[PDB]
Amino acid sequence: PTAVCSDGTRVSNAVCCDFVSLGQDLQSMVLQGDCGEDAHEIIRLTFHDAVAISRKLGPSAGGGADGSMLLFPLVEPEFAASNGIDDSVNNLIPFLSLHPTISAGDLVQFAGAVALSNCPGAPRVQFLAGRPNHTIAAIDGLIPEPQDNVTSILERFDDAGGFTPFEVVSLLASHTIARADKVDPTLDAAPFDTTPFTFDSQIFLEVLLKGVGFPGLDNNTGEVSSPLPLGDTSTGGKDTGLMRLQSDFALAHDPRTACFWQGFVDQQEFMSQSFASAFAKLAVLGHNTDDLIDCSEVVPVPKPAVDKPTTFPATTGPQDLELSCLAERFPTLSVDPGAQETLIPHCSDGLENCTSVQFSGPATDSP
Ligand code: HEM
Ligand SMILES: [Ca+2]
Ligand SMILES: [Ca+2]
Ligand SMILES: [Mn+2]
Ligand SMILES: [Mn+2]
Repeated sequence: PTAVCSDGTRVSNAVCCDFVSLGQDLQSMVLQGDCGEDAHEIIRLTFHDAVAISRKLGPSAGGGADGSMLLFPLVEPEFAASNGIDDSVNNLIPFLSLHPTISAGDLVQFAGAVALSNCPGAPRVQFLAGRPNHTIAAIDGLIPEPQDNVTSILERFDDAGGFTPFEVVSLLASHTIARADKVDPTLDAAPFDTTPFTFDSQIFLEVLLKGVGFPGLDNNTGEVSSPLPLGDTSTGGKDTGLMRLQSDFALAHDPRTACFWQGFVDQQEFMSQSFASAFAKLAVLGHNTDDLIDCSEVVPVPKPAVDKPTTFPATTGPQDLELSCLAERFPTLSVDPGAQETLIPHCSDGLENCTSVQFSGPATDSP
């Protein structure tokens, strides 16, 4: 039956109420209301946790969205494909004992939903609760890597949960709030779009620009040339230049995915809704939803989409596009004024000096 939570939220099931205090603690202790580093890493973790499941190999290969990354932190986080996931894992582990009624699987997905809510333009995602509190570690080899080709990526997502090419591209809207710490051993927080604290369609536009250089080294696995490689890190600054992943480039130009990729350019609501639908499917891999309860009402209302239109970043323009989609014309968009590349801020407040919460814990990472 219905009930009302301590914060006034109307819920269809009183067991949803335990998530209210969890959300509050996730914000006060880790996320700090920001679409920042810790939020981004936690959203990345929802994917690393959930995608480790295989129809063809059967249940023993992995239980999907099951908290396996938190419950066996000495196994999957140290597989090569998850290098760097230790930060999010170690940040979430303490919540298992602080909120002992909430399973690890539920914790991972709820933390991702709360993190998304901090990002202007992000959808208010579905949240179903009730994932069991026990599992085993997944096998290695189930997480796509940025050097993988589109056939491989599409097969992996299809085998994980029957995701279509459209749903894959939709999920990759997440790269609108993403940066890389491990791809280039000389760079920290190399952003994938010019607005890494805004859940917008800049990623879709910017991957379609011609690459002209690299923000760091020119030969990292899984990395390709960037259209906006300039940063201030050569003089000690923290505003790393923009990085492009091979996989994002490949998705943007493959015949199976290129029209879906371009279709999100300057289509904020379509992008956010499409991401939401695919992400809800991702969040329940390893579960029959009949065995879960709807606690969507305790996901915070997200920060609204920004007013700013989708635009070409300074020094770029439509003449720089490499287009592959015949089915839809690329829209006419304004160009941001400026003669030199605009530094991409390291922090959501526009500065370089922000710091992030990091708890110590059992998961580790490699140089
Ligand atoms: C083909 C599939 C994917 C590939 C190859 C891929 C690859 C990557 C890589 C290489 C990084 C940088 C990690 C680092 O070096 O620090 C990254 C970051 C990230 N990924 Fe993706 N990813 C994929 C799909 C997804 C999905 C489905 C989601 C979530 C729905 C996601 C969310 C994120 C987020 C939020 C970050 C940023 C973390 C941060 O900024 O701290 N990724 N991904
Ligand atoms: Ca898992
Ligand atoms: Ca963005
Ligand atoms: Mn790290
Ligand atoms: Mn990171």
